[PDB]
Amino acid sequence: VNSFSGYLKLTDNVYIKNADIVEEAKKVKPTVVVNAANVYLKHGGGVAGALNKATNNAMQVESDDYIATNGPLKVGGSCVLSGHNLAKHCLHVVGPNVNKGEDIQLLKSAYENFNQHEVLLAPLLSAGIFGADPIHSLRVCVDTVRTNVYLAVFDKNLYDKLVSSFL
Ligand SMILES: OC1(CNc2ncnc3[nH]ccc23)CCCCC1
Ligand SMILES: [Cl-]
Repeated sequence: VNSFSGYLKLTDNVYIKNADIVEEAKKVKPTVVVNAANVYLKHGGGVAGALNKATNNAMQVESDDYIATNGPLKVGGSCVLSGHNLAKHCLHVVGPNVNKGEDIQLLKSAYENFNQHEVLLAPLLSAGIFGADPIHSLRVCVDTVRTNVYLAVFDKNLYDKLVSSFL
């Protein structure tokens, strides 16, 4: 039993809700919140900009030190950093950016990072401002993630579409 409330069960291990991941994080304080990161950990907009704003820019300050030490992430890769006031940890995961010509096959690699964590609050990677179809992101999620994932979908219209077309 966990404290996620109001989620629609989609499969054995995937749950979904129309919500802002920032608000879900502030209410639940999960062990792991997933950020829809880019390779430079520049949290300007979308999920990343919203999460970083909620940390009063502490996420960005920590991220800049991470990059200065380690260099950029790989597309499909991830790193674990602090969750600040939103979660214990933030798993920064880089899905491919369709607008940059990046390989959508890397979306599966991106979701594989979730399997290193027993329970996560997460967005549909590569969707939103990253350019991919959220319906596709959801199918890759369900077919790749084996740990327990709670998805927060920001847009009500797309959520209803994601639910309606699922089975
Ligand atoms: O959910 C997405 C990605 N974008 C966000 N998701 C959750 N919470 C958020 N807070 C700010 C942005 C944001 C991907 C699926 C279709 C709708 C948009
Ligand atoms: Cl977005």
